[PDB]
Amino acid sequence: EITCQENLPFTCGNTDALNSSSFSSDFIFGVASSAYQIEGTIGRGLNIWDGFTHRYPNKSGPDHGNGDTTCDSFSYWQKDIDVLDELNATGYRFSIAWSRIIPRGKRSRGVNEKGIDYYHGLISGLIKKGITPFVTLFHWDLPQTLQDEYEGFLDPQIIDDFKDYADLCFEEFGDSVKYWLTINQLYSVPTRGYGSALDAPGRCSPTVDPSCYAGNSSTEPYIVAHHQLLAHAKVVDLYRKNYTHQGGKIGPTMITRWFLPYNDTDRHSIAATERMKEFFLGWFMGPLTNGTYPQIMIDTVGERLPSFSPEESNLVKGSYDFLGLNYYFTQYAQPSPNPVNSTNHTAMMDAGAKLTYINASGHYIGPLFEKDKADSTDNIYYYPKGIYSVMDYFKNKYYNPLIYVTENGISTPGDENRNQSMLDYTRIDYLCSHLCFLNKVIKEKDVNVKGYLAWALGDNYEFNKGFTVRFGLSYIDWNNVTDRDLKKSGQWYQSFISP
Amino acid sequence: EITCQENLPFTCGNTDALNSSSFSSDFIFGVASSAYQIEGTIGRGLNIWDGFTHRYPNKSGPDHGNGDTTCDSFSYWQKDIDVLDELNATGYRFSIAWSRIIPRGKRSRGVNEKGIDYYHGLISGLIKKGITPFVTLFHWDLPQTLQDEYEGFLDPQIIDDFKDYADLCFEEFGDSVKYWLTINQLYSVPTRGYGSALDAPGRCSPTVDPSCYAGNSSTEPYIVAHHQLLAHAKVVDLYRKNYTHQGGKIGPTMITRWFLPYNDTDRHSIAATERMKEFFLGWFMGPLTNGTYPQIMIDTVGERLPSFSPEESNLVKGSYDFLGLNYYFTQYAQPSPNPVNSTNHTAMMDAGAKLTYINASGHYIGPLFEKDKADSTDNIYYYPKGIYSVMDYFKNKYYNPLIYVTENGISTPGDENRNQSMLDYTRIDYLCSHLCFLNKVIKEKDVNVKGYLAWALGDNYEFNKGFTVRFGLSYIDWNNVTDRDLKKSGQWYQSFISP
Ligand SMILES: *[C@@H]1O[C@H](CO)[C@@H](O[C@@H]2O[C@H](CO)[C@@H](O[C@@H]3O[C@H](CO)[C@@H](O)[C@H](O[C@H]4O[C@H](CO)[C@@H](O)[C@H](O)[C@@H]4O)[C@@H]3O[C@@H]3OC[C@@H](O)[C@H](O)[C@H]3O)[C@H](O)[C@H]2NC(C)=O)[C@H](O[C@@H]2O[C@@H](C)[C@@H](O)[C@@H](O)[C@@H]2O)[C@H]1NC(C)=O
Ligand SMILES: *[C@@H]1O[C@H](CO)[C@@H](O[C@@H]2O[C@H](CO)[C@@H](O[C@@H]3O[C@H](CO)[C@@H](O)[C@H](O[C@H]4O[C@H](CO)[C@@H](O)[C@H](O)[C@@H]4O)[C@@H]3O[C@@H]3OC[C@@H](O)[C@H](O)[C@H]3O)[C@H](O)[C@H]2NC(C)=O)[C@H](O[C@@H]2O[C@@H](C)[C@@H](O)[C@@H](O)[C@@H]2O)[C@H]1NC(C)=O
Ligand SMILES: *[C@@H]1O[C@H](CO)[C@@H](O[C@@H]2O[C@H](CO)[C@@H](O[C@@H]3O[C@H](CO)[C@@H](O)[C@H](O)[C@@H]3O[C@@H]3OC[C@@H](O)[C@H](O)[C@H]3O)[C@H](O)[C@H]2NC(C)=O)[C@H](O[C@@H]2O[C@@H](C)[C@@H](O)[C@@H](O)[C@@H]2O)[C@H]1NC(C)=O
Ligand SMILES: *[C@@H]1O[C@H](CO)[C@@H](O[C@@H]2O[C@H](CO)[C@@H](O[C@@H]3O[C@H](CO)[C@@H](O)[C@H](O)[C@@H]3O[C@@H]3OC[C@@H](O)[C@H](O)[C@H]3O)[C@H](O)[C@H]2NC(C)=O)[C@H](O[C@@H]2O[C@@H](C)[C@@H](O)[C@@H](O)[C@@H]2O)[C@H]1NC(C)=O
Ligand SMILES: *[C@@H]1O[C@H](CO)[C@@H](O[C@@H]2O[C@H](CO)[C@H](O)[C@H](O)[C@H]2NC(C)=O)[C@H](O)[C@H]1NC(C)=O
Ligand SMILES: *[C@@H]1O[C@H](CO)[C@@H](O[C@@H]2O[C@H](CO)[C@H](O)[C@H](O)[C@H]2NC(C)=O)[C@H](O)[C@H]1NC(C)=O
Ligand SMILES: *[C@@H]1O[C@H](CO)[C@@H](O)[C@H](O)[C@H]1NC(C)=O
Ligand SMILES: *[C@@H]1O[C@H](CO)[C@@H](O)[C@H](O)[C@H]1NC(C)=O
Ligand SMILES: *[C@@H]1O[C@H](CO)[C@@H](O)[C@H](O)[C@H]1NC(C)=O
Ligand SMILES: *[C@@H]1O[C@H](CO)[C@@H](O)[C@H](O)[C@H]1NC(C)=O
Ligand SMILES: *[C@@H]1O[C@H](CO)[C@@H](O)[C@H](O)[C@H]1NC(C)=O
Ligand SMILES: *[C@@H]1O[C@H](CO)[C@@H](O)[C@H](O)[C@H]1NC(C)=O
Ligand SMILES: *[C@@H]1O[C@H](CO)[C@@H](O)[C@H](O)[C@H]1NC(C)=O
Ligand SMILES: *[C@@H]1O[C@H](CO)[C@@H](O)[C@H](O)[C@H]1NC(C)=O
Ligand SMILES: *[C@@H]1O[C@H](CO)[C@@H](O)[C@H](O)[C@H]1NC(C)=O
Ligand SMILES: *[C@@H]1O[C@H](CO)[C@@H](O)[C@H](O)[C@H]1NC(C)=O
Ligand SMILES: *[C@@H]1O[C@H](CO)[C@@H](O)[C@H](O)[C@H]1NC(C)=O
Ligand SMILES: *[C@@H]1O[C@H](CO)[C@@H](O)[C@H](O)[C@H]1NC(C)=O
Ligand SMILES: O=C1O[C@H](CO)[C@@H](O)[C@H](O)[C@H]1O
Ligand SMILES: O=C1O[C@H](CO)[C@@H](O)[C@H](O)[C@H]1O
Ligand SMILES: [Zn+2]
Repeated sequence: EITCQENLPFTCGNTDALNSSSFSSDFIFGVASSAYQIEGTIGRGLNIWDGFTHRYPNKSGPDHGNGDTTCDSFSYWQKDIDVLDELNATGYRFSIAWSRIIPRGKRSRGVNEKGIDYYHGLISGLIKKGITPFVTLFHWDLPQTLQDEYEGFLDPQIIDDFKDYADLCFEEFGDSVKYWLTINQLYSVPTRGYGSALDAPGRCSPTVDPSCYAGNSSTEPYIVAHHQLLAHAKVVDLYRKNYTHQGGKIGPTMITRWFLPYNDTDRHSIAATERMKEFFLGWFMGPLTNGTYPQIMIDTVGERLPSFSPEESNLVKGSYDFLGLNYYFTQYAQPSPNPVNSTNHTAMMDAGAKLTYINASGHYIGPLFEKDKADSTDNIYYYPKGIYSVMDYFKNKYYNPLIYVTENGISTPGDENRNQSMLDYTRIDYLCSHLCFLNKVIKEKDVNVKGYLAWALGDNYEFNKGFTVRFGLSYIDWNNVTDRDLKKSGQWYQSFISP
Repeated sequence: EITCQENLPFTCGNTDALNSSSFSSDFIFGVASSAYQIEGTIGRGLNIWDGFTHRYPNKSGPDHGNGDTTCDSFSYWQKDIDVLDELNATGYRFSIAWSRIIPRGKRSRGVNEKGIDYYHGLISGLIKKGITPFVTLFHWDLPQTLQDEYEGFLDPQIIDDFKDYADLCFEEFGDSVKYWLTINQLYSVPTRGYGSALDAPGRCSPTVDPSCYAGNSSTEPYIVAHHQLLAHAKVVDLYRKNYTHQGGKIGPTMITRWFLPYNDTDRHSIAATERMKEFFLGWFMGPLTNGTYPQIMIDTVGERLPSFSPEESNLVKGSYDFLGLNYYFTQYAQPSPNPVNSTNHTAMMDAGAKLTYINASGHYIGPLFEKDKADSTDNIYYYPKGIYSVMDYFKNKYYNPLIYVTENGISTPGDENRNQSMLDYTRIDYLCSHLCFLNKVIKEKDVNVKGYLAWALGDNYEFNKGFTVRFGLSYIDWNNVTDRDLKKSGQWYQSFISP
């Protein structure tokens, strides 16, 4: 019988008690990254994260930091491989920058053969060290041209452009890459890119944020989510019909959270909690397992929710060989009004729920996950058991999928000095506490989880935060980015992997 | 009788001997700038100088500097006005960033009303201080979307997109702006952007520079020049047919140089010198005054030189109310082979001339203009009399045009410290020596020159050089860009203006 801790202090950092041998022998362990965050703009065209961070600098991070140079994994990809080799990692999740291989967005406009060669060299170097690539086709960095031509995922033109890009990636890399991810965290671009305008492209309703260049927070998140599902499904169809000879697998990436009632004896809170599961997970998992949105969304969102045609429904239903599930934290849910006629209405208000990290009797859900210096009441707290609850729910509700945990990790402040940043015991605690629960859910519930990829290989540009936080298991000095030095977390993960 | 110096030392910095009263009372004196160089990316979409400087960082400057933040004239436009007010300047030449008012390039895709308001506030603040705006519609910063859609000025689609952009600028600002410039220095984008790939967009033949993403240095400069002439002419037609009620004037900007024979008793050198005038100036002045390219270009360039249809010829011929002439230096010309079959052939080799600053008997043409630390044999030298020769030639060869000198200036090293940078006596010498010759040519040859705009108002991002050189008459500290402090040159120019 496995026991896992939920509260500080944790003791799971002792590899005598928890290590890779705790898991099945074929389980994959590694880390993850994304192209905008690590490569730099050298050698590629511009994308909407270049556009957004330059047009709206105060939304790029408090330091106005961006991915222009970052850790220069364009130049130093071999040092990333060296980190992985040092870890004895068996998987690496990275993303291809669409603007690096098709700068002009539409494939017929030409390919960047030097960009293709960059990924070929990376992929070959990973395989040569025994590392299995998990490659994300689209980690948010859409070519700027496509956003300016037709507003990217707001328009159905995105489907064919995304299909032709994927085709190119399968053609060029699929003989070596056997695990593909389509779109990073389905929920994020519709809500943050088109709803609150915290993320690129930065669209919203005028009274939500006067700085947005255009948008409608109440309708656009649904149109964009719809198109993401259709673009994903068209790419999976292409992969499974035209690249079956490669013997690989493909799936979407979901952002997962667990949700608990703010007040677990109040029926209103309990109902808000179940609504959250449907609005947050079901928005995409409904269509991916059934070809339809959840009925509560159909009922609430009404005319704002697009419909799938019978053909589209069939294309989207079952459009995965696995699910890449990112997991970071859990929230409590309580009821909140949905003012659909307010000029500041957003799609996120349609779930009729307010989300917190503290419940009605004052309990904070778990240890500190992210301190918010402008407002401490907005600090984020984590909950190790949420990864068990999420995996169990996916097995039970969503037809026992094959799952890879594609991201899991925690930041530490960018204000810390190098010595403090290297002594990242809070990261060891976060990672081990989640891995204990992950092993427990695989053993107790038989969830088909086959790998884990911690976020992040090394320090990088963090969406929305610049360089003001660090998520790496290896440290990077912003005054000289060549080296990636394992932190205490990296050193612990090395021992967990090869105990 | 006016005497002007050609060699150091100069004595024209004494305002008792040369000042604004030397010139006609209505003559305009000011300074110039350009949007990419001064504004920053805040509040605008991305353009090909963002694209090029980010994709090819070593071509942005030796320091990899770019226009991301620069002197932040988005925030500090009022400080620019304050510099001009301090100078008692009567003209300011600045450019509109197409990506600030039409981020998506094509007008039908929407306008950025906040961008329009930025220029309205600038324009109103200039007029309120008695400063006449001279506004450049296109100072190289093409929206990236247009370059990715159809390769910008490589395609004839540019004509209508440029026309619709100009229309917007005339509609919004023309009630206050009475001097418009279409395209900055016609010669530069075709040769440097599509020939040597030193400038955005960075196209060339593969063996000219392996880093170019695509191109053909032998044909593309001619196609791009052609389209520039057609786009310019369509915009002038639009202005003169639909905005005559505004009572303004419009013209192109030419980069001018004078050319002298490397050996002035050698017929081959003399012929190379006359070829240079035709290839450098005539390439555009031929079509602008006659609707046809020069016959030597027709003969040499053959099938690579596009033809104007009778309609196009008529549109381009006479398509100016004035000429904005930039002038910085002069070169000696000697013969050079034109290897049209070489894979590294460029359009610039078609003139059959090699250009130097030293003649056959070892004479350097004038004082140092730009030191080249990698190769001193590549130092640039200036020649004050060249501005007299250029203005005289334009009056004689090109039908006595109205002319405004739209740029004239000199850099000083970015390695100098603040005190050294403020003591910019070399700049006073450069500016006064050229102004002496300009007054002399207006008096002796009756050239219709009506204003002078020194380059630059303040230190900025310099195309190709980053922040490694400074051209301002006012200093900007890169660690805190708010202030613009008049240098000795600025202080001298103030006294020259109001002696
Ligand atoms: C898995 O996919 C199944 C479809 O392949 C889902 O079953 C379908 O569920 C829908 C309701 O969502 C049932 O459709 C209703 O059919 C009646 C009977 O003819 C309707 O009037 C009703 O339409 C009205 O309600 C709609 C909101 O639901 C409004 O949009 C519409 O304007 C009407 O006001 C609806 O009819 C649909 O109306 C909209 C049309 O565009 C659409 O094509 C039309 O079908 C439908 O009969 C049912 N199909 C089958 C084959 O059973 C299934 O839904 C789950 O199960 C069903 C039994 C219900 O309990 C659902 O509430 C529940 O979601 C879904 N499974 C999951 C878990 O989502
Ligand atoms: C100002 O614009 C005037 C036109 O409005 C120029 O005059 C025209 O000059 C052209 C030559 O450039 C004369 O055209 C020739 O006409 C004969 C007689 O019919 C031709 O065969 C000759 O064509 C051959 O040579 C061409 C290279 O010039 C090749 O491209 C072509 O394949 C032939 O091999 C040329 O005919 C032209 O051929 C190309 C067709 O596309 C074109 O439409 C056709 O006209 C032309 O007659 C003349 N027009 C008039 C009305 O005079 C004028 O040129 C200047 O003056 C003329 C007298 C010549 O001295 C030119 O050399 C000199 O440039 C130009 N002015 C300036 C200063 O450029
Ligand atoms: C968890 O949710 C539960 C269920 O909602 C909360 O318990 C309820 O709390 C209500 C107070 O918010 C109780 O109602 C009140 O009852 C007193 C005593 O009779 C009465 O004077 C009130 O005015 C009020 O009555 C309601 O008034 C509004 C009417 O529309 C409604 O019909 C009335 O019921 C309610 O009795 C109680 N329900 C139960 C099943 O216990 C619970 O609140 C916490 O515990 C209760 C016992 C009470 O001590 C609250 O102060 C305390 O906050 C909430 N838990 C937390 C931690 O917030
Ligand atoms: C400015 O250009 C002029 C005109 O080209 C240069 O003058 C010419 O310089 C040539 C040498 O480069 C002279 O030709 C030579 O004459 C000597 C004496 O007879 C003879 O031994 C040579 O081998 C050579 O002759 C040529 O050989 C090649 C044949 O194809 C051709 O037909 C022959 O002429 C030439 O006479 C001279 N022309 C004139 C009109 O003076 C001038 O060069 C400078 O001055 C000349 C006088 C001489 O001292 C050169 O050394 C000196 O560089 C050049 N000026 C500069 C500063 O480069
Ligand atoms: C978001 O886009 C929705 C739908 O286009 C707008 O909501 C609509 O408002 C128009 C004008 O009132 C209609 O009258 C509809 O009744 C209503 N439609 C639905 C489906 O709600 C909404 O106003 C607009 N939001 C903003 C901020 O532009
Ligand atoms: C530049 O583009 C020109 C014209 O398309 C190419 O020059 C041509 O080369 C093709 C193949 O040899 C032809 O055979 C032509 O005779 C010749 N045309 C002319 C007008 O010169 C040139 O090869 C190409 N340059 C590069 C570097 O791609
Ligand atoms: C690994 O952890 C297991 C418990 O899951 C423990 O029994 C085993 O001894 C540990 N392996 C090493 C080498 O410490
Ligand atoms: C941040 O930038 C936007 C312009 O992009 C502006 O609306 C807003 O005032 C700025 N925010 C703060 C808090 O200064
Ligand atoms: C499969 O590839 C073939 C050949 O290029 C093409 O005809 C077919 O449309 C492709 N697509 C899908 C998604 O099946
Ligand atoms: C608009 O929404 C903000 C946040 O969503 C909220 O604080 C405010 O009360 C709302 N105002 C109106 C008029 O509904
Ligand atoms: C920066 O880091 C690399 C790797 O440690 C080192 O070899 C190089 O000398 C350093 N560069 C400077 C300028 O300090
Ligand atoms: C790498 O992991 C394999 C598999 O568990 C193990 O046998 C090998 O010794 C490890 N290598 C190192 C250097 O830790
Ligand atoms: C200006 O220069 C002229 C010579 O061009 C001179 O005669 C006049 O006195 C000077 N004005 C002043 C105020 O020094
Ligand atoms: C500069 O960058 C280009 C890639 O954009 C590369 O071809 C070249 O080697 C670099 N130049 C130097 C001198 O290092
Ligand atoms: C003039 O503006 C009118 C009205 O918009 C339009 O019909 C005409 O095509 C325009 N163009 C030019 C360049 O004359
Ligand atoms: C190619 O041109 C470079 C510069 O234009 C020159 O140095 C070289 O000799 C040329 N090579 C050939 C093969 O023509
Ligand atoms: C920078 O310059 C402005 C203008 O001189 C000054 O007022 C401000 O205090 C300075 N900022 C810092 C941080 O030094
Ligand atoms: C500004 O220039 C005008 C025109 O020459 C002159 O009359 C006025 O005194 C000057 N102002 C200053 C402060 O120099
Ligand atoms: O889920 C995410 O979380 C990471 C941590 O916030 C972020 O850096 C990745 O790009 C993103 O996919
Ligand atoms: O001619 C120019 O010279 C200036 C000096 O090189 C440059 O900064 C301007 O942008 C350009 O128009
Ligand atoms: Zn940048």
